Amino acid sequence: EFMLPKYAQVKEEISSWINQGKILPDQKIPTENELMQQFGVSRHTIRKAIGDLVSQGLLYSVQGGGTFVA
Amino acid sequence: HHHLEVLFQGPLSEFMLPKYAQVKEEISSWINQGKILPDQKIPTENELMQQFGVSRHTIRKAIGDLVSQGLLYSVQGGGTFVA
DNA sequence: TAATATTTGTACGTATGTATT
DNA sequence: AAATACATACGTACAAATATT
Repeated sequence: EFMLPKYAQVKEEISSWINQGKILPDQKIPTENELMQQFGVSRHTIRKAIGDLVSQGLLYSVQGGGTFVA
Repeated sequence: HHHLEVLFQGPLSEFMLPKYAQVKEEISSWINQGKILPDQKIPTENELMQQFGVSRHTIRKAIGDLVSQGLLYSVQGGGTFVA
């Protein structure tokens, strides 16, 4: 099957920006609001995707600052 | 004398942890202390909600972090277990 | 065997707090 | 000082997998 939950598709796409070198280490990804409107999903879904990627070390978050390629 | 677990409140400096972090600390203290063994089931999310006096969201954040650490694993419809 | 209940998973809603810009 | 941005945390509903009856 080809189906993945929405947070997993957001994870895959963000991961693809990294890997592919479109976002370099210590560069900022789009804001939560920006990702929400880009994927047409809730803030919770974005935060789940980002939280997963942070847990596996792909990203880090700075409160009030942004989220960045690690 | 069984039932239920306190966690320190906070609207009121540097002794403080967020609720999900306190729940993480307690659950991980059950492991380590051998109160729960590998492949033994921890309480359900609803039991944890009632016993820590927090939302399902907070319980799921705590457990999610601990699974991410490799301390616990989940089977949906089954339960959550000590790794 | 079939149906129902339980339990975790996904997705979203809303409010408020805190750090950075 | 105000606005922006991530963090914490309360809630809802329904899906999917497992357990129970």
